[PDB]
Amino acid sequence: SPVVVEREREEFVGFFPQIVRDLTEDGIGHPEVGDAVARLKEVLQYNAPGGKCNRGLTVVAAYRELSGPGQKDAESLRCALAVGWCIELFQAASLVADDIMDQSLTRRGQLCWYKKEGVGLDAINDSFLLESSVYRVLKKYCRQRPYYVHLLELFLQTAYQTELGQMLDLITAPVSKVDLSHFSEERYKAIVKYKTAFYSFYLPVAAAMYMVGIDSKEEHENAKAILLEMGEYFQIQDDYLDCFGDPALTGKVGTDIQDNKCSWLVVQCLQRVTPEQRQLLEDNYGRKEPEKVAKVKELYEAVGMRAAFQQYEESSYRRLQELIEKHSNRLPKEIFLGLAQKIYKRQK
Amino acid sequence: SPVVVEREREEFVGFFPQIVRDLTEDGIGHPEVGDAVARLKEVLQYNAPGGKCNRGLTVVAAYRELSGPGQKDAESLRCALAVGWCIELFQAASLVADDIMDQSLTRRGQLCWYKKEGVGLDAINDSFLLESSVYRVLKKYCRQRPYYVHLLELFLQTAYQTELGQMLDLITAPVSKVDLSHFSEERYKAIVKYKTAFYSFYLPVAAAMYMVGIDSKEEHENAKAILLEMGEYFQIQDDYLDCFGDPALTGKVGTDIQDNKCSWLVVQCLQRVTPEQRQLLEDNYGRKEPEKVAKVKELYEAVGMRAAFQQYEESSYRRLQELIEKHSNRLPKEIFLGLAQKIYKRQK
Ligand SMILES: CC(C)=CCC/C(C)=C/CC/C(C)=C/COP(=O)(O)OP(=O)(O)O
Ligand SMILES: CC(C)=CCC/C(C)=C/CC/C(C)=C/COP(=O)(O)OP(=O)(O)O
Ligand SMILES: [Mg+2]
Ligand SMILES: [Mg+2]
Repeated sequence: SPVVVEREREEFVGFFPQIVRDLTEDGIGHPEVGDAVARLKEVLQYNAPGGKCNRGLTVVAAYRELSGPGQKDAESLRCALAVGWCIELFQAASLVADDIMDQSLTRRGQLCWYKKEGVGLDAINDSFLLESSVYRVLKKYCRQRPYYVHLLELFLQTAYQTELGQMLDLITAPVSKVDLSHFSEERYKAIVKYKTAFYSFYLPVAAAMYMVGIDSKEEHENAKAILLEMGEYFQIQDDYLDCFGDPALTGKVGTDIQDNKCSWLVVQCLQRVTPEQRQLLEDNYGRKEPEKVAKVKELYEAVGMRAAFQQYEESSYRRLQELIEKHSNRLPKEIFLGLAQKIYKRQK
Repeated sequence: SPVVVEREREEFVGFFPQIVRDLTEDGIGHPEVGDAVARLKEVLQYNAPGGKCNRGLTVVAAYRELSGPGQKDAESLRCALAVGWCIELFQAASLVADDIMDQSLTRRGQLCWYKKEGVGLDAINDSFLLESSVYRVLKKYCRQRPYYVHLLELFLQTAYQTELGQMLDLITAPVSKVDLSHFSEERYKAIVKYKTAFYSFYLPVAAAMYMVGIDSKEEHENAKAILLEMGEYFQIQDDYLDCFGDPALTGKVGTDIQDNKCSWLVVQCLQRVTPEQRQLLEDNYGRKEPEKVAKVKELYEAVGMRAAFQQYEESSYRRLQELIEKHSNRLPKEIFLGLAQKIYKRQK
């Protein structure tokens, strides 16, 4: 709704300070670690809040769709919130990290934490502590709940798989030999599956599943099934709406290619190509010069992107629905729909 | 003994490959993450093995002293081993990290992992995955044991506190204002308590305690009591044997001061000092120039270090014993002795 969802949207946001107090109130003052926990705070305040929170919100949306009238107590609802910021923290850590390794300058509207003078490389540790923050919250809010371990285990599992995906990227994207060789569809989409899909779609719906009880192994499998497509499309999509479309564009409007970024666009490009363009774009890609950058677009355009994007997004919402009605016996479809209704939209 | 201990010393070492197989055998081949897990291996092989392992060994020593004839099965002994490498991994992660932030060149005899061309900043992620490796092993070997959570929780707790200590260092030691201001005893020793003491002395004996059952809160407290002194002295000591003594010196023989390293030596120095030396050493410290470096020694010498070192190490082994016989009702003293018998030795 253009009503309830926004409210939840605000409950969650109203919850920060709390987690923030949670995280350090006691720390601020320890005649030993005091300085430390006080930095922690700002590392926390500068970094975590700032996205749309839609990841974290997701948990709360699902727990809502999943619990029963017994399990709607204030007390339950809080955790649902807690376990939410936990995903919102997980991602901070990560993206604080990514920033350093990618030597970026800007994030979510402001300057990278590593960039703040005084800070620099120390961010490596600040990242590590954001990571901790996550298991410091779950411990506080869930430690006495049948699903504690299931949660400890989920988060911990997911960081590994994501750490792998990231780790994949790094290798795949390097300007030593720049290369458009090892930009394989199968590779791209493995980068996708692992660096964003798990922590972005699975971890929260799944975390909702364990808190109401559904700890069935092949029920998690029936989730992973559906959601991973959605995480794939979603990223593919986020890939198009970066160069191929603009009107009212949210997230961050502007663009890349300057960054040798492995992106559906290119991948697609590189196989509707011939030795002529193949060098055209393999030449002026990954480089930030208005002719080039603005020129590689041309080639994409020269090959016809919004087509495959179309025969893409056309195929998915199809594939998706099916996947639901083969994977949705035991879990309210309202869930995968909700995600749908706010994830599949596109721009020509 | 100049016998059994070395054998354990070798059982443990013989255990690596295994953990190594554990960690990746299945991974090496996944037609998605394969490249990733294959790098993982070498990140693993280059980094983890190489110390003396005395940290990890400690666990096994304690479990041995602690279990009963029922709990000496091969199967139990293995975990004891497993949970050992887990500390050996925890520290890799860490020190891979420290290397980058400190811009060092060399480690445990070889060149830093970040330094290997091709690698560089990617190490930030390699560190993160070494971290994971730790919860990937405990899950494999303990997941079905009453103390699983107690262990998950111990490791996780300890990284936080250590991450804080590290985080303390960073702040305390910076050459913007270089400073010998915020080199406070109380600060130093807080850096000690938190960046090395917990993961070096508490985490393994404690982990031994939870695996035999002693999960008594004020029994952990009776451990933390004793061991933390030992971790303090131990580091203080490691501090003296770096500049003040040399014959047959183990770990790494050579030295520092080049590194504005906060070290008992200095701290001590800086309060048996006057405005004259105070600038002498506050001048030529943290700097690598044979006059200086070799000159600040002089001042230490000019103030008389091996004295306090003496009235130090003299006071401790005292304080220590007491702490044992006030903290050792429920836990075999043979344990804190063993650590003693191989931690307190000194060099004039
Ligand atoms: C759990 C954990 C702490 C893992 C450590 C490894 C790490 C730094 C992973 C990055 C995850 C991620 C979403 C990166 C951003 O992608 P991107 O390269 O596309 O950069 P972008 O957001 O600027 O587009
Ligand atoms: C658990 C975890 C992954 C924490 C991340 C934070 C981090 C990098 C901590 C460093 C711990 C440590 C023993 C550093 C070495 O000390 P040192 O500066 O004295 O350097 P040195 O060994 O060369 O003497
Ligand atoms: Mg980046
Ligand atoms: Mg270092």
